Amino acid sequence: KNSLLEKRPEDVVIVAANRSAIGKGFKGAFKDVNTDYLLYNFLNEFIGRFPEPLRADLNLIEEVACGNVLNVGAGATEHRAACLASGIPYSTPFVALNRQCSSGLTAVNDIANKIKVGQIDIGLALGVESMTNNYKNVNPLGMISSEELQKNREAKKCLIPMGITNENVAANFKISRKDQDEFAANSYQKAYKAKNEGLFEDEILPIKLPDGSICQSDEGPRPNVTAESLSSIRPAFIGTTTAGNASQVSDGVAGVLLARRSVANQLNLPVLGRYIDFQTVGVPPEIMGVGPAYAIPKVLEATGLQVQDIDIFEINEAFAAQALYCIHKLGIDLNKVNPRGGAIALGHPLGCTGARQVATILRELKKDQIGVVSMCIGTGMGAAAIFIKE
Amino acid sequence: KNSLLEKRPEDVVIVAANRSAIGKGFKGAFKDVNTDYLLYNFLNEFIGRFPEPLRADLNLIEEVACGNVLNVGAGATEHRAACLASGIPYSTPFVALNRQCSSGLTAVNDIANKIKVGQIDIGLALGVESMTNNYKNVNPLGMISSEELQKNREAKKCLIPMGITNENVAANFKISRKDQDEFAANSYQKAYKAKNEGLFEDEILPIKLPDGSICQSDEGPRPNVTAESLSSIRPAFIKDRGTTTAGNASQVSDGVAGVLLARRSVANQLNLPVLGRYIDFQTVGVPPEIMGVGPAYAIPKVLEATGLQVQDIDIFEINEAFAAQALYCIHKLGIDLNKVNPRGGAIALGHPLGCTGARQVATILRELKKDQIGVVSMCIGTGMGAAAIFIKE
Repeated sequence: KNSLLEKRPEDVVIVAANRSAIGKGFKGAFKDVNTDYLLYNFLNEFIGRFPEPLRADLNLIEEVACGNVLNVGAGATEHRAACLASGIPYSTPFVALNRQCSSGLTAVNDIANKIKVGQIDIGLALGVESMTNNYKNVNPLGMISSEELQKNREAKKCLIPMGITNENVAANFKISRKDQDEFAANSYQKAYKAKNEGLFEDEILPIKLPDGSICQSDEGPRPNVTAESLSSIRPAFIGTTTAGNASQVSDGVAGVLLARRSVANQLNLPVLGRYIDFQTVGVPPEIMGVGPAYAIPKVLEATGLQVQDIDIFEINEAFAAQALYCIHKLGIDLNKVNPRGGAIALGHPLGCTGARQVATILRELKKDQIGVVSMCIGTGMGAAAIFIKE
Repeated sequence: KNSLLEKRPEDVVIVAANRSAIGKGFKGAFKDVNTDYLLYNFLNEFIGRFPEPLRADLNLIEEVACGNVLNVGAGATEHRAACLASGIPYSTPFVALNRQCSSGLTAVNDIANKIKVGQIDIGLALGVESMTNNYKNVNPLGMISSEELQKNREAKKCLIPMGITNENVAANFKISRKDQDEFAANSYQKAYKAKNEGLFEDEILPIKLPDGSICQSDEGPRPNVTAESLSSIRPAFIKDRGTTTAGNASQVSDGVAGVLLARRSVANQLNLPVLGRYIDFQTVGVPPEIMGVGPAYAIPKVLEATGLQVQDIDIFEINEAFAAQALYCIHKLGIDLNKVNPRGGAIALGHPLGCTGARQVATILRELKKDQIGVVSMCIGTGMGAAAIFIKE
């Protein structure tokens, strides 16, 4: 702990971290634009809000890693194109990564390890998803081509709809609908509330739409949500899982600029916080929602921290059931989890979430406080990273 | 350099590294099978040959990073599903990466960095591509959606056909059709020899086809090719004035490749054999319009990072996207043709996109003798280059 708290020149620090507002998939803010447009417009704003010495030499950025789940090729061609257009020079390399729901956080881990091994000094981690425009790339009949794989016992599990996996968790550890709806309404309340106080204002960057409008306020949170109001809601997969209690389908983008500390100090770049560690573990795909239950304990153990050492937890709300289970299995103080609201209220744009949670967390922690970002991952995994506010 | 030759416990070593044969696209062995089926079959055999410790506890593998360029989502869902089918437990995580033509080597760098930072002790890097079955996913009109980005001066450079960026290189640096044809036949010459001498039988693992037959020999190196014979081919991208043709460019194909890496100390503790070690990897960006010059810049970057010099390299495996860019890099580097793609390049064996970077490691290993130093490098669509250094053990 105290040693974690010490600042070292080799630390991987966060210089800037921002997100666009999250538009509702299909009918929301970003429905008529794709990931290439989100990313370009987002970077234009992000780069503007970067520190002078950087805006003036984007060549100092040595790698761009961008998480994306639904585009062909995870969007590498169009995203590199968009970074090129925003002014990040051709000389800066680009890599697309897809680790499903955690892609945006996995991008932060990629740039952090590159800085740690000396491969680069400064790098950009991004996350972007347009579920509205790419939801369709996924063949409703599953993405496994082979007959035998399709009939293979293990392989087949990567075919269980995420919703059903959440039904397994609820059923399995007996998770009540009331429990789920209360969690959900609770989520809506804190989001709406934090949204109204402008708590997101620092983190959000506006994106003007082609047709001139401008999106800068999260679309999902509403005021007045309650457990019984959510109780009207029908089951969406089979069934305690309903639209009211699952993350909303959305569109968004987010980014985190990272550097070694001694380098940022040399360039005199402001440091908002630092990355401490990241770990991933696989879990049975049929109950993928329990990923954080195993990933959180892994990263705490690797860093020698305990739950009670964490001030804030940003555990993605893929669905109420899964979130509940993890909070509960680990013994986390409810009031510490997603205190400005979660994906149930805010929305879950697949590849963007991991980085988006990083932008969120930094405004929720005070100086010297420690936070964890974690999420379950389709196909059976969990990821968790720890950060310290500077 | 004698320093580099010194074996440290924290070194990232290569325990196993192999590839499937490379199928010609649309017409080849793998034509009716997808990346899921290839990776499954290939893992069934690569794992089959792992040391005793690992096969009995595949949980020792703490990460699988798989490079892929054309599948939706870079194939994460279906490749994780194939790893599962193969016996790698649900507990081992999986990540898909797309760094275009260098995806398979980028996957090596990813696993190496994780082991270097203590995040894992043993990881598997894969590279897989069924261009026959996913070529269809790329829209011929371009993958950039926004009209605004489509007319952007820098963004549109990501829509110039690879074959045309090659014409840009050939013309900008006056590299003759004859020269391109020179380099290419030779390349064809080497794979042939090497295919016949049995020199890939080592690295190659056989794939069982649904029909029951078994693919296990590389479909691309053509019998008795020769230069002037190539000279009869028509330009492929620019009518009657271009120099790139189907004879001097990589062949479209399908293939899968894997490299199991571990920290030296853990390999020693579990008694895993070491084929050689990874020393470093660097990537750089170059103008997308002439993306083929990538190795020319990335090679110098990794040599420098490791304190080596071109002269210190015994074998260079520089991907042959096209003869013109390949000739340019080798020459801009002053490298001796004799040390390049000794058993033949991509012009002859195929460039199954996502698989190549890993494929090349399986190849370069069998080509270096104990203690020799190798470099793996490639130009990358959308303007980049990557290069890594390996040491045979």
